[PDB]
Parts: sequence; C-alpha cells; structure tokens
Amino acid sequence: GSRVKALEEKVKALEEKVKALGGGGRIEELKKKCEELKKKIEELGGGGEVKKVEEEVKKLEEEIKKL
Ligand SMILES: *Sc1ccc(O)cc1
Repeated sequence: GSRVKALEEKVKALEEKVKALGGGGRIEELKKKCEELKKKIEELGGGGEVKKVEEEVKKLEEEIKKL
C-alpha cells in the first residue's frame, strides 16, 4: 500500500498550509498537532509504527481542507 507515502506527503500539506493559512483559535491547537506530527516521522525509524502515524494524521490533513 503506502503507510509512509501518506506520512511523507501530509507533512508537506500539514506545515505549508498552516504557514500560509495564518490564523488563530482553531489554528492554535491545529499547529500543536502539526509540530508533533513532523517530529514523529522525521525522528521515528523503526518504532512508532508507520500505520499509526498515517491514521492519526488523517485527522489533521482533513482539517486542512477547511483551512
Ligand atoms: S507543521 C506547522 C507549520 C506551520 C504552522 O503555522 C503550523 C504548523
């Protein structure tokens, strides 16, 4: 399937979008989940599971569609 393909891509839309969206309130917590998402993948290599990151991020990415 992908697993990582979903992690490598989302990381681009995750930050780039928020960095270009510039907002507050809803964006305040939105970034909190972002900084943690980028640090997990870039750092994780053997542990943490790749399927666990693509599933969780699914919530963040979907949130970008609105913002
Ligand atoms: S990951 C990320 C990047 C930029 C923001 O403004 C927020 C989250």
